[PDB]
Amino acid sequence: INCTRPNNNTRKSIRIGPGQAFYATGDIIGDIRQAHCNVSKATWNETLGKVVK
Amino acid sequence: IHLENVTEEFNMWKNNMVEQMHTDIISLWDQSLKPCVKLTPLCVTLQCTNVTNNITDDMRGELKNCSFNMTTELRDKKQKVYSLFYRLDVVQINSN
Amino acid sequence: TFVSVAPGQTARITCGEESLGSRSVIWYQQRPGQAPSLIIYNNNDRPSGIPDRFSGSPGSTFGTTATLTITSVEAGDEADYYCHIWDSRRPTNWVFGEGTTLIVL
Amino acid sequence: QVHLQESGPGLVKPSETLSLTCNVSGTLVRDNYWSWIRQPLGKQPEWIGYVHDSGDTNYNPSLKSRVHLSLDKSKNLVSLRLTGVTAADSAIYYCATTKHGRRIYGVVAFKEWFTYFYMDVWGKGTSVTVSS
Amino acid sequence: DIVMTQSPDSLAVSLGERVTLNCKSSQSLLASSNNKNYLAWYYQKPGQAPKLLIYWASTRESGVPNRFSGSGSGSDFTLTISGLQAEDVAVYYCQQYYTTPLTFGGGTKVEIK
Ligand SMILES: *[C@@H]1O[C@H](CO)[C@@H](O[C@@H]2O[C@H](CO)[C@@H](O[C@@H]3O[C@H](CO[C@H]4O[C@H](CO[C@H]5O[C@H](CO)[C@@H](O)[C@H](O)[C@@H]5O)[C@@H](O)[C@H](O[C@H]5O[C@H](CO)[C@@H](O)[C@H](O)[C@@H]5O)[C@@H]4O)[C@@H](O)[C@H](O[C@H]4O[C@H](CO)[C@@H](O)[C@H](O)[C@@H]4O[C@H]4O[C@H](CO)[C@@H](O)[C@H](O)[C@@H]4O[C@H]4O[C@H](CO)[C@@H](O)[C@H](O)[C@@H]4O)[C@@H]3O)[C@H](O)[C@H]2NC(C)=O)[C@H](O)[C@H]1NC(C)=O
Ligand SMILES: *[C@@H]1O[C@H](CO)[C@@H](O[C@@H]2O[C@H](CO)[C@@H](O[C@@H]3O[C@H](CO)[C@@H](O)[C@H](O[C@H]4O[C@H](CO)[C@@H](O)[C@H](O)[C@@H]4O)[C@@H]3O)[C@H](O)[C@H]2NC(C)=O)[C@H](O)[C@H]1NC(C)=O
Ligand SMILES: *[C@@H]1O[C@H](CO)[C@@H](O[C@@H]2O[C@H](CO)[C@@H](O)[C@H](O)[C@H]2NC(C)=O)[C@H](O)[C@H]1NC(C)=O
Ligand SMILES: *[C@@H]1O[C@H](CO)[C@@H](O[C@@H]2O[C@H](CO)[C@@H](O)[C@H](O)[C@H]2NC(C)=O)[C@H](O)[C@H]1NC(C)=O
Ligand SMILES: *[C@@H]1O[C@H](CO)[C@@H](O[C@@H]2O[C@H](CO)[C@@H](O)[C@H](O)[C@H]2NC(C)=O)[C@H](O)[C@H]1NC(C)=O
Ligand SMILES: *[C@@H]1O[C@H](CO)[C@@H](O[C@@H]2O[C@H](CO)[C@@H](O)[C@H](O)[C@H]2NC(C)=O)[C@H](O)[C@H]1NC(C)=O
Repeated sequence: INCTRPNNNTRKSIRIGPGQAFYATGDIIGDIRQAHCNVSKATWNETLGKVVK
Repeated sequence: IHLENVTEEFNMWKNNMVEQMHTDIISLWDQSLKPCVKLTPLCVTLQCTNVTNNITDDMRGELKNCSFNMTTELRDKKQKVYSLFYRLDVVQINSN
Repeated sequence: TFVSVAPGQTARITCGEESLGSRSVIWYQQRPGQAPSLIIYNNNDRPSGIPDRFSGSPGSTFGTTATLTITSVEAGDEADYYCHIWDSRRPTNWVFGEGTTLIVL
Repeated sequence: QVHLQESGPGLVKPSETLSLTCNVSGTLVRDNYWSWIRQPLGKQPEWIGYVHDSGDTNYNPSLKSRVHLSLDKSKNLVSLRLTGVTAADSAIYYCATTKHGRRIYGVVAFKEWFTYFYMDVWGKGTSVTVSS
Repeated sequence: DIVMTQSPDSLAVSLGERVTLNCKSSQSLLASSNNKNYLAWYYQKPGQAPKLLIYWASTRESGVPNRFSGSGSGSDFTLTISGLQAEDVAVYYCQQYYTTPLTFGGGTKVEIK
């Protein structure tokens, strides 16, 4: 299985207090795409046949 | 090492040491958080607008661009800073 | 907006906002007194009828400006260029990009 | 060989529905998409809108209420109708055949693609010169 | 069980110069009680019954001259030759005798190039 977030993010530091840092999201560099995963169709059908067997 | 001519009955369901591993991984998950930072000053009113994007009215943006007052390192001055959050992490409190 | 080089030289013509997502820039040119003519319809493609060396920008690049690289210019190419970008993040631009003219020596 | 042929009044009176028709040259009105594009004097053009049969009726968000693009398939012409001519409407107007495409940057099943539109041919012109 | 994996499959060299061979184990064979380690390096000729070369993972057998050296402890082991002979160019083996089942190595067939 392959899994990805293709969005290129920018970590931005925000100073809360003395020695206190909050790491927020800055810019979305590029396209706004949806995170997803891939499995192989054929081997998943194969393993489902095995588990039904 | 292998043991010859021996037979023991096992049971993974009434087994111990899955209880021990569950308790130890929970407690060890907790113990790596005591040096970390509490978000006490971040529970604050978030003025959230949509992310800069071609908005489709049928679908929804899964990111909100939220600006808020943040306390600075000085206890006198506060600043205005923005961030990006997901829909699943913010809720609207009841125009503006 | 003008680009003044000798006829037969290199020229670039930038037009519009810096890129945000995956663009699809479309370039036109305006002859005076006539309706326009397309020159570029994809990021770096060209149709039949217009010759080469209208080298567009790669519109799959983030945080850049849509150029129009024209090497070996001539007086027959003299028109008013127009970018018309299709940014994936920004919405549909119904007006074209501003008139980026060309004069030749 | 494909060109175009506009037709309109030329001398334009305000507070009046405006009309334009676009003749064809070889290419019939049924097949391809259509578009109207206006341009003032010394300005960048303003694409009025693309129209076609079967629901392809997407217009400019500048107007949205006072323009009507359609065809004339009995005569093999294209029709534009306008409402409320003002001083900004003094511009030369163009018909065009447009075409489309796809620009893909992610998973196609996640609707991560958009359609561009390009006008490869262009019209000849009709001047909407407002005068009262 | 315990997997004994020899790292090369063959080694065709010239005669006279030294070589070296390795056997990795899937399990640390170093007996903590005896502080001594469990490899049998064997030598099988073509069509012959094998013989021991190295016992206790380091010590040569009687009848074997000084030109062999079993070396290394822990999990990865090395048989280093100092001078190749014509009597030596056949298959070597590594064996764990730490547990049942007694598993051998793959067998590195050393011949003359
Ligand atoms: C999990 O699984 C899912 C699916 O199961 C995966 O999801 C997939 O994810 C990938 C990447 O994340 C997506 O890829 C994009 O695909 C589009 C569409 O590709 C097709 O269309 C292209 C253009 O079509 C034209 O040509 C074809 C001929 O093939 C013709 O039939 C058609 O009518 C039209 O005329 C084709 O080029 C492309 O073919 C390419 O790939 C083939 C693969 O084997 C190969 O055989 C071909 O020879 C060719 O190499 C395919 O048919 C792509 O267009 C897109 O690529 C652009 O966008 C990215 C991001 O913006 C950019 O980085 C790329 O560089 C590229 O941008 C160039 O091309 C644009 C085309 O207009 C151009 O506008 C740009 O300016 C830029 O142009 C520059 O380079 C080109 C040459 O590349 C040059 O000509 C220019 O001058 C300029 O220099 C992406 O690759 C999939 O869509 C998506 N979904 C599916 C169903 O696959 C997911 O990734 C998996 N996840 C994991 C973790 O595994
Ligand atoms: C930015 O996002 C906007 C979304 O707001 C997006 O606009 C959409 O563009 C497409 C074409 O570019 C418009 O047309 C659609 O195209 C498909 C393909 O032919 C048609 O099948 C659609 O018809 C259906 O929907 C109609 C109603 O819209 C129905 O009348 C019809 O019977 C079909 O059910 C449709 O015509 C699409 O309408 C707009 N969206 C809106 C809301 O107007 C734009 O392309 C994006 N731009 C960029 C650069 O990303
Ligand atoms: C999951 O990702 C791996 C890469 O980590 C893919 O394996 C590659 O597949 C391509 C062919 O599609 C080969 O050319 C590469 O050599 C492979 N690389 C590796 C490291 O194996 C795999 O195909 C992906 N599977 C799915 C279902 O997307
Ligand atoms: C999130 O919103 C902030 C505003 O709170 C945006 O920041 C401004 O962006 C404009 C457009 O370029 C600039 O002119 C301003 O100077 C920016 N202000 C600050 C304080 O940075 C920001 O661009 C938005 N980001 C996203 C991803 O939507
Ligand atoms: C900004 O986000 C708001 C939501 O807080 C959008 O308002 C509604 O969004 C849904 C789906 O995005 C649409 O179906 C509704 O029609 C929207 N409401 C209205 C009154 O239009 C809003 O559209 C987003 N965009 C802008 C530009 O404000
Ligand atoms: C950040 O703090 C400022 C100042 O405390 C807030 O701005 C005030 O907002 C209220 C409500 O709209 C107004 O009545 C005040 O006049 C504003 N004061 C100033 C100085 O502008 C602001 O709402 C806070 N949050 C953000 C996101 O900026």
